[PDB]
Amino acid sequence: VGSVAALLTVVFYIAAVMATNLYGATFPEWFGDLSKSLYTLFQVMTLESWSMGIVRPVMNVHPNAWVFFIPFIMLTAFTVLNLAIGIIVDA
Amino acid sequence: VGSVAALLTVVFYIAAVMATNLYGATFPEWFGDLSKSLYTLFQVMTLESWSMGIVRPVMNVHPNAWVFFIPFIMLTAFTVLNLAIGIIVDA
Amino acid sequence: VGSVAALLTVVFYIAAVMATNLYGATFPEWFGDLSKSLYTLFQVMTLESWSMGIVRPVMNVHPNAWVFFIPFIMLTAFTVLNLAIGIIVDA
Amino acid sequence: VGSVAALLTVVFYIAAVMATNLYGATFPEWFGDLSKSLYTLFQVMTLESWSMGIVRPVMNVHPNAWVFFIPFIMLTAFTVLNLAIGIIVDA
Ligand code: NA
Repeated sequence: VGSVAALLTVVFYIAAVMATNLYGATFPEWFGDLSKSLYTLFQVMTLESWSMGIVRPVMNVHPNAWVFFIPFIMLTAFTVLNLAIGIIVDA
Repeated sequence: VGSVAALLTVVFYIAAVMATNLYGATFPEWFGDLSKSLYTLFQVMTLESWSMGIVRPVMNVHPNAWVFFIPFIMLTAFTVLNLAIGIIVDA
Repeated sequence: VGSVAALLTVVFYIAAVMATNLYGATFPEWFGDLSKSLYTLFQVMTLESWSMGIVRPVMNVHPNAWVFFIPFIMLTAFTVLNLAIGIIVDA
Repeated sequence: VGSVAALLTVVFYIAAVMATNLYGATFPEWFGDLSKSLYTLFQVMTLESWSMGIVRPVMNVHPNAWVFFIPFIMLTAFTVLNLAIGIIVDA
């Protein structure tokens, strides 16, 4: 259960470093510092305005931005679901 | 578990072909190419701006668009939930 | 499992009759016919733009609209969660 | 199961008192009265427009508002998930 929570933190930092690099210069309010990034990725992770509010405007500059965001969503939603059941089994 | 993941991909391509056909000419940024469709159907699948963002503007041209989108949502949300538990049982 | 699915349909029709009555005259695009209602309640049920997009504008006319929507959300989210596990137990 | 539901109500009132205090004077429509707060915290709890709708505009005045909202989200989403499974185990 704790191994999954650690794995998520590692994945979350790698993607926030990557996003900062790719979309920072073009989208500064969303991916400027690594701090702005980790916040935006959590927002995308909870699904809140992920497409109409972040991905669609980003794709208007980077047409393949979906190759980054869609897998990140599928991964973090699977990891969170796997982490959720870990607590369920332990009880 | 893998049989459900394959079934979802087949259903996702059939609906992405159908939407392209029905709402393509009228809503090109959302359903123009099959690719544009697959992206918008995933957005609808995650529930992100499905109604206010997509369905409501579409229904202003196609008043029965809800006959397509509502079942797609109920189906994909059931399939994902069934796929989620498949991994849980196997653990 | 089927008893819960029937219970939800009964609850969904009662609330769509009630909403049509309360907020129809003031909010016609959202609660005009019972048809417009059943669509909006499903949108609220999936959580899509429930507060900023429906409840907050409604409360600007009906300050207690939250007494209707919040319980409907808590009820339908519990019923769907109970219906979800029903399929899980049967497998 | 009932102990978790009581714990959530206590946590929801403490955060609703805190938010009222911190973001009340600056954001009155969202955190003016404790009542206005309890409604906005539930909206954030369901994830509806949490970031683009509330947190991002709040952070434009209080740059560290994320220290309050992100943990509240992680806590209430864990508590609700734990409360959900409590009913599942008892069945
Ligand atoms: Na959502």
